[PDB]
Amino acid sequence: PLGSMSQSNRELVVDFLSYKLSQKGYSWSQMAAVKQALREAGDEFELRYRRAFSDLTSQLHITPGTAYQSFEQVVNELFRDGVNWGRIVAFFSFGGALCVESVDKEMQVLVSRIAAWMATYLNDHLEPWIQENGGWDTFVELYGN
Amino acid sequence: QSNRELVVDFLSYKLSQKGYSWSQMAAVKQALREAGDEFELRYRRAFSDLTSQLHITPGTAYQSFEQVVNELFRDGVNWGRIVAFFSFGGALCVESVDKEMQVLVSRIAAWMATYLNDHLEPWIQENGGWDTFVELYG
Ligand SMILES: Cc1ccc(CN(C(=O)N[C@@H](CSCc2ccccc2)C(=O)O)C(=O)c2ccc(-c3ccccc3)cc2)cc1
Ligand SMILES: Cc1ccc(CN(C(=O)N[C@@H](CSCc2ccccc2)C(=O)O)C(=O)c2ccc(-c3ccccc3)cc2)cc1
Repeated sequence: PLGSMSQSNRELVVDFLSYKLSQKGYSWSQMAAVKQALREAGDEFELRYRRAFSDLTSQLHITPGTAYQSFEQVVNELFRDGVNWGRIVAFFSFGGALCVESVDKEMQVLVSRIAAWMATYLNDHLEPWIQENGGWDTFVELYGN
Repeated sequence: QSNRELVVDFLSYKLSQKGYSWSQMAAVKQALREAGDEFELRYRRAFSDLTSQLHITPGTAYQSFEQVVNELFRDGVNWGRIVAFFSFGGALCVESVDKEMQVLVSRIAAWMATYLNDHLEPWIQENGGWDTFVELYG
Protein backbone atom coordinates (compact mmCIF):
# COMPACT_ATOMS: atom_id res chain seq x y z
CA PRO A 1 0.00 0.00 0.00
CA LEU A 2 1.29 3.44 -1.00
CA GLY A 3 0.08 5.05 2.29
CA SER A 4 1.66 2.52 4.71
CA MET A 5 4.69 4.70 5.57
CA SER A 6 2.52 7.88 5.97
CA GLN A 7 0.02 5.94 8.19
CA SER A 8 2.89 4.42 10.27
CA ASN A 9 4.58 7.79 10.82
CA ARG A 10 1.23 9.48 11.76
CA GLU A 11 0.27 6.56 14.09
CA LEU A 12 3.66 6.85 15.86
CA VAL A 13 3.59 10.67 16.31
CA VAL A 14 -0.09 10.67 17.50
CA ASP A 15 0.40 7.64 19.78
CA PHE A 16 3.42 9.31 21.46
CA LEU A 17 1.75 12.75 21.78
CA SER A 18 -1.56 11.26 23.04
CA TYR A 19 0.36 9.35 25.72
CA LYS A 20 2.39 12.42 26.82
CA LEU A 21 -0.77 14.58 26.94
CA SER A 22 -2.63 11.87 28.95
CA GLN A 23 0.21 11.73 31.52
CA LYS A 24 -0.61 15.42 32.26
CA GLY A 25 -4.40 14.81 32.40
CA TYR A 26 -4.89 16.28 28.90
CA SER A 27 -6.17 14.73 25.71
CA TRP A 28 -5.28 14.61 22.06
CA SER A 29 -9.10 14.68 21.41
CA GLN A 30 -12.39 13.92 23.20
CA MET A 31 -12.28 10.43 21.59
CA ALA A 32 -8.73 10.00 22.97
CA ALA A 33 -10.10 10.81 26.50
CA VAL A 34 -12.93 8.22 26.10
CA LYS A 35 -10.43 5.58 24.83
CA GLN A 36 -7.99 6.23 27.69
CA ALA A 37 -10.78 6.15 30.33
CA LEU A 38 -12.03 2.84 28.84
CA ARG A 39 -8.48 1.33 28.77
CA GLU A 40 -7.97 2.20 32.45
CA ALA A 41 -11.49 1.11 33.48
CA GLY A 42 -10.96 -2.25 31.69
CA ASP A 43 -7.59 -2.71 33.49
CA GLU A 44 -9.16 -1.83 36.87
CA PHE A 45 -12.15 -4.17 36.35
CA GLU A 46 -9.85 -7.05 35.21
CA LEU A 47 -7.54 -6.59 38.21
CA ARG A 48 -10.43 -6.62 40.71
CA TYR A 49 -12.52 -9.48 39.15
CA ARG A 50 -10.01 -11.69 37.21
CA ARG A 51 -10.89 -15.21 38.50
CA ALA A 52 -14.62 -14.52 38.93
CA PHE A 53 -14.57 -13.03 35.37
CA SER A 54 -13.38 -16.36 33.96
CA ASP A 55 -16.78 -17.76 34.97
CA LEU A 56 -18.21 -15.43 32.31
CA THR A 57 -15.49 -15.62 29.62
CA SER A 58 -15.47 -19.46 29.91
CA GLN A 59 -19.23 -19.49 28.88
CA LEU A 60 -18.27 -18.96 25.23
CA HIS A 61 -16.37 -21.79 23.44
CA ILE A 62 -14.82 -19.99 20.43
CA THR A 63 -14.13 -21.85 17.18
CA PRO A 64 -13.69 -20.60 13.51
CA GLY A 65 -17.45 -21.36 13.27
CA THR A 66 -18.65 -19.05 16.12
CA ALA A 67 -21.32 -16.48 15.08
CA TYR A 68 -22.80 -13.33 16.70
CA GLN A 69 -25.78 -15.17 18.30
CA SER A 70 -23.54 -17.18 20.66
CA PHE A 71 -21.58 -14.04 21.74
CA GLU A 72 -24.82 -12.02 22.24
CA GLN A 73 -26.37 -14.77 24.42
CA VAL A 74 -23.36 -14.80 26.84
CA VAL A 75 -23.08 -10.96 26.91
CA ASN A 76 -26.84 -10.69 27.73
CA GLU A 77 -25.75 -12.22 31.16
CA LEU A 78 -24.12 -8.90 32.05
CA PHE A 79 -27.25 -6.97 31.34
CA ARG A 80 -30.02 -9.25 32.76
CA ASP A 81 -30.51 -6.89 35.77
CA GLY A 82 -30.09 -3.72 33.62
CA VAL A 83 -27.41 -1.47 32.07
CA ASN A 84 -24.82 0.66 33.95
CA TRP A 85 -21.27 1.89 33.16
CA GLY A 86 -19.74 -0.95 35.22
CA ARG A 87 -21.55 -3.59 33.13
CA ILE A 88 -20.52 -1.72 29.94
CA VAL A 89 -16.81 -1.85 31.03
CA ALA A 90 -17.12 -5.63 31.74
CA PHE A 91 -18.62 -6.08 28.21
CA PHE A 92 -15.48 -4.50 26.66
CA SER A 93 -13.24 -6.67 28.96
CA PHE A 94 -15.23 -9.74 27.81
CA GLY A 95 -14.62 -8.87 24.11
CA GLY A 96 -10.97 -8.15 24.89
CA ALA A 97 -10.47 -11.53 26.61
CA LEU A 98 -12.09 -13.42 23.67
CA CYS A 99 -9.89 -11.53 21.17
CA VAL A 100 -6.67 -12.34 23.06
CA GLU A 101 -7.81 -16.03 23.43
CA SER A 102 -8.56 -16.19 19.64
CA VAL A 103 -5.00 -15.05 18.89
CA ASP A 104 -3.52 -17.39 21.55
CA LYS A 105 -5.34 -20.37 19.94
CA GLU A 106 -4.35 -19.45 16.34
CA MET A 107 -7.93 -18.41 15.35
CA GLN A 108 -6.85 -14.90 14.22
CA VAL A 109 -9.95 -14.93 11.90
CA LEU A 110 -12.03 -14.25 15.06
CA VAL A 111 -10.28 -10.85 15.86
CA SER A 112 -12.32 -9.11 13.05
CA ARG A 113 -15.36 -11.18 13.92
CA ILE A 114 -15.22 -10.24 17.66
CA ALA A 115 -14.65 -6.53 16.88
CA ALA A 116 -17.75 -6.70 14.60
CA TRP A 117 -19.82 -8.48 17.31
CA MET A 118 -18.91 -5.77 19.83
CA ALA A 119 -19.95 -2.87 17.54
CA THR A 120 -23.29 -4.65 16.70
CA TYR A 121 -24.02 -5.40 20.42
CA LEU A 122 -23.18 -1.78 21.40
CA ASN A 123 -25.36 -0.30 18.56
CA ASP A 124 -28.34 -2.69 19.06
CA HIS A 125 -28.46 -3.08 22.86
CA LEU A 126 -26.37 -0.37 24.61
CA GLU A 127 -26.30 2.81 22.46
CA PRO A 128 -29.92 3.84 23.39
CA TRP A 129 -29.00 3.63 27.17
CA ILE A 130 -25.59 5.37 26.57
CA GLN A 131 -27.36 8.31 24.84
CA GLU A 132 -30.12 8.55 27.52
CA ASN A 133 -27.40 8.57 30.25
CA GLY A 134 -25.19 11.45 29.04
CA GLY A 135 -23.08 9.63 26.44
CA TRP A 136 -19.42 8.65 26.61
CA ASP A 137 -18.49 12.16 27.95
CA THR A 138 -20.45 11.33 31.16
CA PHE A 139 -18.68 7.99 31.48
CA VAL A 140 -15.27 9.88 31.42
CA GLU A 141 -16.50 12.38 34.07
CA LEU A 142 -17.93 9.68 36.36
CA TYR A 143 -14.93 7.36 36.01
CA GLY A 144 -12.41 10.14 36.60
CA ASN A 145 -14.58 11.93 39.26
CA GLN B 1 -19.31 9.21 18.94
CA SER B 2 -17.76 6.14 17.13
CA ASN B 3 -18.32 2.82 18.97
CA ARG B 4 -16.18 1.10 16.25
CA GLU B 5 -13.22 3.39 17.21
CA LEU B 6 -13.68 2.47 20.93
CA VAL B 7 -13.93 -1.28 20.17
CA VAL B 8 -10.70 -1.29 18.02
CA ASP B 9 -8.83 0.91 20.48
CA PHE B 10 -9.77 -1.40 23.41
CA LEU B 11 -8.95 -4.63 21.51
CA SER B 12 -5.63 -3.20 20.19
CA TYR B 13 -4.65 -2.26 23.79
CA LYS B 14 -5.63 -5.69 25.22
CA LEU B 15 -3.70 -7.45 22.43
CA SER B 16 -0.63 -5.21 23.06
CA GLN B 17 -0.66 -6.13 26.79
CA LYS B 18 -0.11 -9.78 25.70
CA GLY B 19 2.68 -8.81 23.21
CA TYR B 20 0.32 -9.10 20.21
CA SER B 21 0.22 -6.43 17.45
CA TRP B 22 -3.17 -5.09 16.15
CA SER B 23 -1.11 -2.85 13.82
CA GLN B 24 2.46 -3.19 12.45
CA MET B 25 3.65 -0.30 14.74
CA ALA B 26 2.47 -1.71 18.18
CA ALA B 27 5.94 -2.87 19.36
CA VAL B 28 7.58 0.33 18.00
CA LYS B 29 4.95 2.53 19.77
CA GLN B 30 5.41 0.68 23.09
CA ALA B 31 9.22 0.89 22.87
CA LEU B 32 9.15 4.63 21.97
CA ARG B 33 6.66 5.64 24.76
CA GLU B 34 8.83 3.79 27.35
CA ALA B 35 12.16 5.13 25.91
CA GLY B 36 10.55 8.64 26.10
CA ASP B 37 9.62 8.07 29.76
CA GLU B 38 13.17 6.81 30.47
CA PHE B 39 14.89 9.74 28.74
CA GLU B 40 12.62 12.28 30.54
CA LEU B 41 13.23 10.65 33.95
CA ARG B 42 16.86 9.49 33.71
CA TYR B 43 18.19 12.53 31.75
CA ARG B 44 15.62 15.11 33.00
CA ARG B 45 18.24 17.94 32.91
CA ALA B 46 18.96 17.36 29.18
CA PHE B 47 15.15 17.03 28.65
CA SER B 48 14.46 20.35 30.41
CA ASP B 49 17.37 22.09 28.57
CA LEU B 50 16.02 20.80 25.23
CA THR B 51 12.41 21.92 25.96
CA SER B 52 13.45 25.48 26.99
CA GLN B 53 15.10 26.11 23.52
CA LEU B 54 11.79 26.92 21.86
CA HIS B 55 9.50 29.68 23.07
CA ILE B 56 6.08 28.76 21.55
CA THR B 57 3.54 31.48 20.68
CA PRO B 58 0.40 31.49 18.38
CA GLY B 59 2.84 32.75 15.72
CA THR B 60 5.41 29.87 15.84
CA ALA B 61 5.90 28.11 12.45
CA TYR B 62 7.82 24.98 11.34
CA GLN B 63 11.07 26.92 10.66
CA SER B 64 11.61 27.77 14.40
CA PHE B 65 10.93 24.15 15.46
CA GLU B 66 13.26 22.80 12.70
CA GLN B 67 16.07 25.22 13.75
CA VAL B 68 16.01 23.91 17.39
CA VAL B 69 15.65 20.25 16.30
CA ASN B 70 18.65 20.65 13.86
CA GLU B 71 20.84 21.64 16.83
CA LEU B 72 19.75 18.38 18.59
CA PHE B 73 21.06 16.41 15.47
CA ARG B 74 24.05 18.81 14.95
CA ASP B 75 26.53 15.93 15.72
CA GLY B 76 24.47 13.47 13.58
CA VAL B 77 21.56 11.07 13.97
CA ASN B 78 21.30 8.23 16.57
CA TRP B 79 18.40 6.47 18.34
CA GLY B 80 18.83 8.40 21.62
CA ARG B 81 18.45 11.78 19.84
CA ILE B 82 15.32 10.47 17.98
CA VAL B 83 13.81 9.53 21.37
CA ALA B 84 14.64 13.07 22.68
CA PHE B 85 13.01 14.54 19.51
CA PHE B 86 9.70 12.79 20.34
CA SER B 87 10.00 13.89 24.05
CA PHE B 88 10.65 17.48 22.82
CA GLY B 89 7.44 17.42 20.68
CA GLY B 90 5.54 15.94 23.65
CA ALA B 91 6.76 18.66 26.03
CA LEU B 92 5.77 21.46 23.54
CA CYS B 93 2.28 19.96 23.22
CA VAL B 94 1.80 19.83 27.06
CA GLU B 95 3.13 23.46 27.34
CA SER B 96 0.67 24.56 24.56
CA VAL B 97 -2.24 23.11 26.56
CA ASP B 98 -0.92 24.62 29.83
CA LYS B 99 -0.88 28.10 28.18
CA GLU B 100 -4.45 27.69 26.73
CA MET B 101 -3.28 27.06 23.13
CA GLN B 102 -4.65 23.44 22.51
CA VAL B 103 -4.80 24.46 18.76
CA LEU B 104 -0.92 24.39 18.60
CA VAL B 105 -1.08 20.59 19.38
CA SER B 106 -2.05 19.86 15.73
CA ARG B 107 0.68 22.30 14.52
CA ILE B 108 3.38 20.47 16.61
CA ALA B 109 2.16 17.02 15.48
CA ALA B 110 2.43 18.24 11.85
CA TRP B 111 5.97 19.67 12.47
CA MET B 112 7.08 16.31 13.92
CA ALA B 113 5.81 14.25 10.92
CA THR B 114 7.55 16.72 8.49
CA TYR B 115 10.86 16.69 10.41
CA LEU B 116 10.80 12.82 10.70
CA ASN B 117 10.04 12.46 6.99
CA ASP B 118 12.49 15.07 5.73
CA HIS B 119 15.46 14.62 8.10
CA LEU B 120 15.27 11.31 10.01
CA GLU B 121 13.51 8.64 7.89
CA PRO B 122 16.51 8.21 5.44
CA TRP B 123 18.86 7.47 8.44
CA ILE B 124 16.23 5.22 10.12
CA GLN B 125 15.92 3.11 6.92
CA GLU B 126 19.75 2.91 6.42
CA ASN B 127 20.10 1.79 10.11
CA GLY B 128 17.70 -1.22 10.11
CA GLY B 129 14.35 0.58 10.43
CA TRP B 130 12.21 0.89 13.60
CA ASP B 131 12.52 -2.92 14.21
CA THR B 132 16.23 -2.34 15.02
CA PHE B 133 15.22 0.43 17.55
CA VAL B 134 12.87 -2.16 19.21
CA GLU B 135 15.85 -4.53 19.62
CA LEU B 136 18.12 -1.74 21.03
CA TYR B 137 15.68 0.25 23.31
CA GLY B 138 12.86 -2.29 23.88
C1 LIG C 1 -13.63 0.18 36.39
C2 LIG C 1 -14.66 -0.75 36.99
C3 LIG C 1 -15.64 -1.34 36.20
C4 LIG C 1 -16.56 -2.22 36.74
C5 LIG C 1 -16.52 -2.55 38.10
C6 LIG C 1 -17.41 -3.64 38.66
N1 LIG C 1 -18.85 -3.31 38.62
C7 LIG C 1 -19.29 -2.22 39.43
O1 LIG C 1 -18.52 -1.68 40.21
N2 LIG C 1 -20.59 -1.89 39.28
C8 LIG C 1 -21.26 -0.65 39.63
C9 LIG C 1 -21.74 -0.01 38.33
S1 LIG C 1 -21.20 1.67 38.00
C10 LIG C 1 -19.38 1.57 38.06
C11 LIG C 1 -18.67 2.57 37.18
C12 LIG C 1 -19.17 3.86 37.04
C13 LIG C 1 -18.59 4.75 36.14
C14 LIG C 1 -17.50 4.37 35.40
C15 LIG C 1 -16.98 3.09 35.54
C16 LIG C 1 -17.56 2.20 36.43
C17 LIG C 1 -22.52 -0.90 40.47
O2 LIG C 1 -23.08 -2.02 40.35
O3 LIG C 1 -22.97 0.05 41.14
C18 LIG C 1 -19.70 -4.06 37.77
O4 LIG C 1 -20.65 -3.52 37.21
C19 LIG C 1 -19.41 -5.50 37.51
C20 LIG C 1 -19.59 -6.01 36.23
C21 LIG C 1 -19.31 -7.34 35.95
C22 LIG C 1 -18.84 -8.21 36.94
C23 LIG C 1 -18.61 -9.65 36.65
C24 LIG C 1 -19.37 -10.32 35.68
C25 LIG C 1 -19.18 -11.66 35.43
C26 LIG C 1 -18.24 -12.38 36.15
C27 LIG C 1 -17.48 -11.74 37.10
C28 LIG C 1 -17.65 -10.38 37.34
C29 LIG C 1 -18.66 -7.69 38.22
C30 LIG C 1 -18.96 -6.37 38.52
C31 LIG C 1 -15.55 -1.94 38.89
C32 LIG C 1 -14.64 -1.06 38.34
C1 LIG D 1 19.81 22.60 21.52
C2 LIG D 1 19.83 21.49 22.55
C3 LIG D 1 20.14 20.19 22.18
C4 LIG D 1 20.23 19.18 23.13
C5 LIG D 1 20.00 19.44 24.48
C6 LIG D 1 20.03 18.34 25.52
N1 LIG D 1 20.52 17.06 25.00
C7 LIG D 1 21.94 16.93 24.75
O1 LIG D 1 22.71 17.78 25.18
N2 LIG D 1 22.32 15.89 23.98
C8 LIG D 1 23.70 15.68 23.59
C9 LIG D 1 24.62 15.41 24.78
S1 LIG D 1 24.04 14.23 26.03
C10 LIG D 1 24.68 12.64 25.40
C11 LIG D 1 24.48 11.46 26.31
C12 LIG D 1 23.61 11.53 27.40
C13 LIG D 1 23.35 10.41 28.17
C14 LIG D 1 23.93 9.19 27.86
C15 LIG D 1 24.80 9.11 26.79
C16 LIG D 1 25.09 10.24 26.03
C17 LIG D 1 23.84 14.56 22.55
O2 LIG D 1 22.81 13.90 22.26
O3 LIG D 1 24.97 14.38 22.06
C18 LIG D 1 19.55 16.07 24.69
O4 LIG D 1 18.43 16.43 24.41
C19 LIG D 1 19.87 14.61 24.78
C20 LIG D 1 19.33 13.77 23.81
C21 LIG D 1 19.32 12.40 23.98
C22 LIG D 1 19.86 11.81 25.13
C23 LIG D 1 19.66 10.36 25.42
C24 LIG D 1 18.51 9.70 24.98
C25 LIG D 1 18.34 8.34 25.20
C26 LIG D 1 19.31 7.62 25.88
C27 LIG D 1 20.44 8.27 26.35
C28 LIG D 1 20.62 9.63 26.12
C29 LIG D 1 20.48 12.65 26.06
C30 LIG D 1 20.49 14.03 25.89
C31 LIG D 1 19.69 20.75 24.84
C32 LIG D 1 19.59 21.75 23.89
